[PDB]
Amino acid sequence: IRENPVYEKKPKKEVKKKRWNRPKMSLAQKKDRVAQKKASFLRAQERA
RNA sequence: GGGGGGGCCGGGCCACCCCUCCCACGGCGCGACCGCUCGGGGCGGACUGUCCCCAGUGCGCCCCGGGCGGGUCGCGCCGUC
Repeated sequence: IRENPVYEKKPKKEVKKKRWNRPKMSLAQKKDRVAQKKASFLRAQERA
C-alpha cells in the first residue's frame, strides 16, 4: 500500500441504457383507470 | 406744405395647385419565425372494456397534416392639414 497508494479508477462506457425501473403513470392514465373501473363495476352488477 | 397711399429685388425657404422619394403610425393583404393546441403515420409504452382486432383515454420521442393565436422580422396595397 505504502509504495503506490494512487487510485486508477476503471474506465466505464458500454451501457445500452434500457430502463428496468418502472415509470410514473401519467395523469390521464390514472384519470381513466377510474372510469375504466366503475364501468367494470356498473356493467357487472347490472346483471345479477 | 400735411396726411394717406401705391411702389421701385432678385432670391428662394416655407408651402396652396400639378410631379417623385425616405420614415412613423394604423388598416387591410400576403410572407417568414416563435408558440399554443388539434388530425394521419412511425417508434417507445400506459390503462382498461374486448379472446384479440377494435373501442374509450392518452403519455415519451421520431415522421407528416390541420386550426387558432400573441409576439418578432420581411414584403404588397389603401389611409394619415
